[PDB]
Parts: sequence; C-alpha cells; structure tokens
Amino acid sequence: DRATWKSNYFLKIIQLLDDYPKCFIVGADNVGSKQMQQIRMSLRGKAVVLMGKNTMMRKAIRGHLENNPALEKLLPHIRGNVGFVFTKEDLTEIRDMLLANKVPAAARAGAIAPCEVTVPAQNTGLGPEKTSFFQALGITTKISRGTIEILSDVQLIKTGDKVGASEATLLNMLNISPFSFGLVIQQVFDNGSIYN
Amino acid sequence: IIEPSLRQLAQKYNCDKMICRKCYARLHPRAVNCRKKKCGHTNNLRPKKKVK
Amino acid sequence: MKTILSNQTVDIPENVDITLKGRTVIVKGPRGTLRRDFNHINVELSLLGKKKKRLRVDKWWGNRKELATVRTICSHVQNMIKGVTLGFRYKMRSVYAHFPINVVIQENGSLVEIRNFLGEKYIRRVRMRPGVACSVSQAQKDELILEGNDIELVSNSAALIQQATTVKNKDIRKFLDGIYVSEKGTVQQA
Amino acid sequence: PNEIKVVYLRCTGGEVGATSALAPKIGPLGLSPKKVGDDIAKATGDWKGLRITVKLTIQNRQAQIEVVPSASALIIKALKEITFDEIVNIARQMRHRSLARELSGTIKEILGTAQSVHPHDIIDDINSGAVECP
RNA sequence: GGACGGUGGCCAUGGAAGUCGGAAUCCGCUAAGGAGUGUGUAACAACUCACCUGCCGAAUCAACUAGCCCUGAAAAUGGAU
Ligand SMILES: [Mg+2]
Ligand SMILES: [Zn+2]
Repeated sequence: DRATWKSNYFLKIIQLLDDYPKCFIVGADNVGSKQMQQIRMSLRGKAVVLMGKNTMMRKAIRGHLENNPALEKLLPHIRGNVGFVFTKEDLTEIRDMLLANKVPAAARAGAIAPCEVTVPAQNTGLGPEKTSFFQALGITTKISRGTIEILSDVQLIKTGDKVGASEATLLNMLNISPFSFGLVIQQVFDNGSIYN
Repeated sequence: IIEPSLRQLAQKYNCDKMICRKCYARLHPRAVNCRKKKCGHTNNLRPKKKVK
Repeated sequence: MKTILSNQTVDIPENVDITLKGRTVIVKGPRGTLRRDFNHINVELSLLGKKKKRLRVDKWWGNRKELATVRTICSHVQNMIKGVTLGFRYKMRSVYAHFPINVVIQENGSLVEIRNFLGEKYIRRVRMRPGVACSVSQAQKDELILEGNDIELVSNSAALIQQATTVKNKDIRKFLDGIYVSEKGTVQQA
Repeated sequence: PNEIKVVYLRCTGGEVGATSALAPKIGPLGLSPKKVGDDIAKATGDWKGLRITVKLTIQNRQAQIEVVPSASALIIKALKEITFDEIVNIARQMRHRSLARELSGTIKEILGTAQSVHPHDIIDDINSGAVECP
C-alpha cells in the first residue's frame, strides 16, 4: 500500500497545483494535530493544506512539472520543514489572516523565543501558596489581598535564549501571554515570480 | 526520604540492568549478548528483578 | 576483504593548534596542553589545513577489526580539542537514606574525604588523578564538581569515588546509598 | 470558578445502590454531596439510562443537574430489551458529536460498527438516508 | 511531536478502563490510533510502544548456512603436538 500511497500523493498534489497556479509555500513549526485541524477548519471552504514527505513534493515537480512551464524555480526553493499551500487570492489576502490567527500554544521546556515578552507589575490573582517560583527566580512578590503581586519591573526572557524549567512552569500558571508562533509563510509564487 | 529525581539516578546504576542467565553478569539495559567469555557470549538475558 | 582506505577527517578550531610527532598528538589550547600518543595503532596522520586546520587519519589495507580504531582515534582527538577549549565538568550527587554523606575537600581539590557513608566510622581517602580538580559546589545541597582537561582522567577520577561508596552484603536494589555521577557537562558553556 | 467543580463523571445505574454503590467510595473527594447529594442525583439518574450510565453532572451548591453522554455501546444495550437505521438517526444528533469529523456521514459509519459487539456490509455500501443527518 | 468516538468494547463482576482472561478487529479524521506490543495501577491515572512526519543524505535489515576460534570442557606424583 506504500507504493500506492506514493503514487496517490503525486496525483492529488499535481491536480492541486495545476488547479492553483498561484502557489504559496509555508513552513510549519513543531505543531500538534489541533493546529493542523485549525488551519484545516479555517481554510477548507476555498482551499486545502497538506503535510507529507518533503522529497516527495520535489519529485512531483522534478520531471512531472512539465504540464505547465515556468514552474521550474521551485526545486532549489523548498528546503526544511516546508510544503505547498494553494489559494486563489492576492498576496495580502492570506498573509495577514494566517499571521493573525496564531495559536499561543505556550512554552515547552526547550523552546526558542525570538519575541520579547516582559512581565509587568500587577496582581497575579492566584493563591498565596506558590511563592517558591518567585523567590527562586529572583522576583520579590508581596502578599496583597491574599494574592501574589509583582511590585517591580523585572525581566522575564531575553532574545535568542532557551526557556528553562523554572522559567516555563511559572509561565503556565501565571496566565501571562508568552511568545507566539505558528504556520509562518515562507514566500509566494505568482505564476513565475517570487515576492516577499 | 530520597526524593524521586535522585532516586531514579541511583536506580540507573543499581536496578536498570540486564542479567546473563548463564554467568550472572551485570550488563547495560540495552545489551543483547553478554560481554563475558565464560558464558560464551550467550543471548539468554533477563531483566534484573525489582524490589516489588 | 581488506579495505583499501578508510579515512576520517576532523576539524580543528583556529583558536587551538595541533603539532604531530610521529603518532603523538600535541594539543595546545586556551585551557592548557594535552599530549597523547597512538603508537599502538598503525595509522597515518596528516594535517590538511594550513588555512582551517583539517586533520586526517588514514588506514591502508585493514580488516573489520582495525577500521574501528580509525574513528576511535578521531573521537579521542575531538575529546582533546573539547578539553583544551571547554574542559570537562562532572557533577556527582551524594544520595543517602539515614546517614548523610559528609564530604571534605583536601588540598587543591586533589584529595577527597568521605566520612559517614552508611554510618560507619571508616574514613575513605580517594586521591584524584593529577590535573583533575574536585570541589564542593555552592549550587546545590549535595554536589561534587570535577573539572579537568582530560575526559580520561576526570571520568576515571569520578568513577573511583563512586566505586568507593559501594554497599556490601546488602540488597543494592533497596540500599541506594552512594555517590553517583549525574551529568557530564563542560566548563565556560561555550 | 462557577462556585463549584463537579465535572468528574459518574458510572452508577440500574439498582439504586446508594450504600453499596461506588458513590460512598468517591464521597471524600469534594465533601459537598455526601449522602444527600448523590441520592438526589440518583433520584433523577435512575433512568436514562438503566445501565452503567457514564454521566456528567453540574452542581448548584445544594442541587444538581445531570446530563448523560449518550455512549453508543451503552444506548444499544439501553435500547436492547438488524439495521435499526431509524433509531441511530434521532438519538445521536443530541450527542456533542465532535469525533474529529469533517463530513456528514461520520455518525452512521461510526456507530454502524460500534454495534458489532457483523454490521459491516451496511457500512461499506450504504445508500439509504445519505443526507439523513442534515 | 500526536497514540482520536463508540471504546471503562461484549462476557467474566468485587476492580479488571488497552494491558488476568473465552472470543470476535470496525470506520469520519488523517502523517496518527493497534477497542492495544509492554510497564504499571486493587482500578484509575501515567507514559511508552506501531504509525508517520521535520533535520539528518549511503547503503541497510532479517532469517539462515559452514570454515577457524571461544563456551559447553572436572581427579588425584610434576610433564608433555
Ligand atoms: Mg543479609
Ligand atoms: Zn554472561
């Protein structure tokens, strides 16, 4: 069935790129099935997005690309965890919507943070029994109305670092928005053209 | 009163190991054949029994 | 079957230089100097890089037994390069049930005293290898830090400490006491 | 927090049970229902259905309201004293019906083999009530 | 990384929820689901497993088979190609 899986996967992708000559490529992060079903539920009305073996998409466009010419530039442009997302609309239609519905899937132990998020000074709102996170991390929080409260401008995370164990486990309970990411678009291909 | 994270480290060097059935040697848990000559490098290996 | 050639090339960072005398490797880096010979293995050592310092080892007409030595040397050279630029730091954790392990560091961190292992009055005196520095960390409640240039000496020194604290005539599965190595880290974290 | 959290599911039914049921074995969890809280749930939870009845409840501090997830392998025994495509048409629409589904015929292709405990020939080539669900 | 609903599958009942067992094995989703290969829990739960995808870019895996060698292979005065 594996060979028929390979032959079928070429057939569906080649009837989808020929359907949508305006083809965009996107690079997915290590995201779960919910966010794949999120983009599936958010886009299936007029389009579809698929995931598969990266070499397979190149082979589907290596010699079998000859159905429509001027598509040959896609071979040295598909590297890493990237695929093909197909849509009929203009450049600005999908870029702003796909980059706005980013799911804040929180920070795992060992996640990169290119975005700067700083904890402000406010009342946290949870119980007065988990002060060990703040005291060990270097933050002095005083009990007001039986609640933890940040009383000073304290750094939380830098740029280009790796989230630690104590840095992430307090981030989950604190209910403060961390760095966000998702199905970030690489570039476009509007019938023999490449744009940002 | 050993907290579990240090408890697991101790059990790595003391319990998480394979035992040769023929010569009673102590082998790393991923071993396939015993490293000792006198057992003939046999393959009959069993996990070390626990305390439970 | 005898393979004609089984080469393997390692890369030397520019901050460290290597001078080869016969089959003796001399590594001179920021953290110190390391010498180790390989006369017991019949290999050819060549320095490719006058520009980026590629080091190549070659074996001609070898059988399956002796092609394994080719990368064995290569790992050793990488360990030497790692030591002279980063250094090897070993963390050992002392675990106990009722008798807390007391550790006293002697002169220059070259001698370690273990006092009350399993609550016996015997005093254990374990001597580290030369060039290996041991210390009691301030990071955690029970941690011993072993820093030295050679992974050969450091890990051997740490294992001596661990093997010394060995329970006898008891169920080792239940009696979990003893100093065990936790992680094999580096220094300067570069 | 809606003043209470009783989201955990209950699996009693058939006979009243009460003292001999699992509710006393689960009693010290919240300390609110005790003998007067599970019995009033049993008074409305005796039927619908008369089986193991894996059900969920919402607490009103003193009172409760019970909703039973219509388990497919439970409602088949609940309706057991064959296709029966008519009874799967009505009782399954009130189910939350998430199923990680995309299409319409998910319910019929799911329960048609969940009743096997073979009703698989009906599953393979099904043509009656194709657009029955919407 | 995911290990979806029936599914704590039926019958064993005092728990057997995927993992003590008598038997059948299904799909909407997908790259994922096996009413479960295992640990484990009185049972839950917790994972992991098989299943693929992301980097990783050349050979790899399994079952055999027979030549050397090893184990199997222990006796008395010190000694026998
Ligand atoms: Mg004894
Ligand atoms: Zn053995």
